[PDB]
Amino acid sequence: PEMPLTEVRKSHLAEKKELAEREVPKLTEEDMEAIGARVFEFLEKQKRE
Amino acid sequence: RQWRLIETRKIAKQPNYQVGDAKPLHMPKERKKFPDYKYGESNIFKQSNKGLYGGSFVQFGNNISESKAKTRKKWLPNVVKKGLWSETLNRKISIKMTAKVLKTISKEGGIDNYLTKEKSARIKELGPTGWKLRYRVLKRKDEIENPPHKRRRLMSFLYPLEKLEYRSVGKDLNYKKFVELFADV
Amino acid sequence: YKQYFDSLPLKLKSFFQRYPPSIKYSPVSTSTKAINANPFLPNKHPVTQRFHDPKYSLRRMSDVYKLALRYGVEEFLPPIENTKKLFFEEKYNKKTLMKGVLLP
RNA sequence: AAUUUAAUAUAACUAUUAAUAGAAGGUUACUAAUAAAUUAAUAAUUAAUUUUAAAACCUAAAGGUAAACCUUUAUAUUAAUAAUGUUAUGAAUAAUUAUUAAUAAUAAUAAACUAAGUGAACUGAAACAUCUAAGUAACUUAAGGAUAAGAAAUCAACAGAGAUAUUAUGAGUAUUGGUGAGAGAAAAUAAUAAAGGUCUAAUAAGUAUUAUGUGAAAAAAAUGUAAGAAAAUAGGAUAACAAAUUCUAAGACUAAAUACUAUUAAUAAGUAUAGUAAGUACCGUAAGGGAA
RNA sequence: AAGUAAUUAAUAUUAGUAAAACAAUAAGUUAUAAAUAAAUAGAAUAAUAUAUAUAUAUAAAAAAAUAUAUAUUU
RNA sequence: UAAUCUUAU
Ligand SMILES: [Mg+2]
Ligand SMILES: [Mg+2]
Ligand SMILES: [Mg+2]
Ligand SMILES: [Mg+2]
Ligand SMILES: [Mg+2]
Ligand SMILES: [Mg+2]
Ligand SMILES: [Mg+2]
Ligand SMILES: [Mg+2]
Ligand SMILES: [Mg+2]
Ligand SMILES: [Mg+2]
Ligand SMILES: [Mg+2]
Ligand SMILES: [Mg+2]
Ligand SMILES: [Mg+2]
Ligand SMILES: [Mg+2]
Ligand SMILES: [Mg+2]
Repeated sequence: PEMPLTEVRKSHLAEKKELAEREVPKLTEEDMEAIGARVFEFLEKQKRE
Repeated sequence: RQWRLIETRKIAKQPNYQVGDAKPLHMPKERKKFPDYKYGESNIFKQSNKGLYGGSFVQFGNNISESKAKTRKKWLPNVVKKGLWSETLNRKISIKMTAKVLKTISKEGGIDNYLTKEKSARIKELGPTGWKLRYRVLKRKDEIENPPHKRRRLMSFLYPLEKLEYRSVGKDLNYKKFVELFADV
Repeated sequence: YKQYFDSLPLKLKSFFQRYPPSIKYSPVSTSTKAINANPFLPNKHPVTQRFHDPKYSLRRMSDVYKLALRYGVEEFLPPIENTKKLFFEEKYNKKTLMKGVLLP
């Protein structure tokens, strides 16, 4: 038989559930494009110098 | 500190048994009462399986003289028999403890508290006995918190009728069997 | 641009995926529950009031920063001000010489 | 058409490399059998995949026992019916047979490799006592196909690096030793290696640290007894202190290169006394030894 | 039925290359400079030691020791 | 003496 969860463990679980419920940070296409452009600019600058 | 002599221990990984699968050759008679303790049961200082030793195993080392003539000695922990009060169980529980463990118990403010601390270190330095004690306490706490309603009679009412129905078809039916049938329902 | 982004080293890419640059993460230590909580800083958990260790441990953070420096993607990473680490030319310039060097 | 040469077998072991995978003995008998399906290519078929029958007794752990035997009674109850004969007053009480439903059972399981516990001595030092041999042999326990380790309270040195693990150089260098016998790193650079990072923790206290007793020949991290902190404004790291630097313990997961066994393939300036029998004959009360 | 193998060190002979060798991924080992316990020192100011370098000593020499120099570096 | 410990039921 599985051992029951103590109070602290339950509270931690609840917190984790709350965290999950919130909207997750996800890397957008736009952000990637912005990064990629900056990288390209950096490469161009390196080539120049 | 570390818990090397505890967390080194490995136990045979039991395969998860499906309801429709074939039996193992040796199935036990009486069922498992307690949960499985992650770190098994100590296979060295078996003295400590019976008590709350706080992960304090026997050392072996060297007696060394003025001549530096080395001779093997052992260093036992300061074990002590001690009947300490459980608030949850409403009884005092007598066990072997290290003096260190007794000190920790005193610091934490009770024996139940000591048992139920959620840290992994505590779990490691509970014994198998300590783990069983913890389970007993925790289960009791859960019961206190949450009584069943916050069904048996209905079952008892239906049982004789069910038996009669069975008899009318042709077969006899016993209580225990009825209980087994209508556990999940 | 997308292809260039993809061509970035693995660790850096992973970091960008799981802590993206749209969120302006805090310079200072914050609540662990916060959305803008910096993964490089030790954030305090609001209930227990204990400082959690940084989500990116210090070595990993340093590696990520070096990768960003290499590919010119520093400002998209969250700030490393209040983590005590400086890096390369900035470190060289900003540091005070030891008491032993200046005053033997 | 035959002969020869080289290679290949159900039919040798050994070493290496590569690839793949993690596996029944005995006893004597009322001898311990099998049946099928689908798919492939051209009815029987061979091959692949799947299902299915039987299978005594012994091999610690149903209960015994002087292994291959004995005793338990699943060709059992318990109940419900049906058929039969007897007792006492259509109904009742016991027995036998035949259906139906309900109730439990079968440890022969590797060895090597791994981890943990305990831990010699011969021996070396041309003696011997610290030291060595050696955390070796051995015994004991526990796990997995591998285990262990592993994403820095790590190294380094004001410049920097960035899991693990194995090897080469570094280097027999630093280091250490009755400064004898002798023991001996790390950084760094190369390979091998896999996607190698990633949260699962409400961020860790009788814990760090201290005293003391022990503790891998150098290099600690451990540990019995007892005192015992701090919040990132902090904490760990070096005799010590001041500066600086670096990392975040007391919560976790992890392929891969590796070890061992077996199989298959290939290569043998290997073996015919390292070439298949036999762990037999025989020796011993026994552990055990062991032929031709 | 008895001087064998592995990991190393020092000599010698030959062969390759040679002020370089081995290795070529870098890294390393040996050589190319002698000293000194060690240190920030190190070989003709106008030539053979009568000069120079180092260690002792010193203002700098001398003094002991070893090393370095007389078209082409060994 | 509800520190400890020994015995009997
Ligand atoms: Mg048996
Ligand atoms: Mg001797
Ligand atoms: Mg003698
Ligand atoms: Mg030793
Ligand atoms: Mg051992
Ligand atoms: Mg593992
Ligand atoms: Mg080495
Ligand atoms: Mg942590
Ligand atoms: Mg912390
Ligand atoms: Mg100590
Ligand atoms: Mg040694
Ligand atoms: Mg951590
Ligand atoms: Mg693990
Ligand atoms: Mg005889
Ligand atoms: Mg002088």
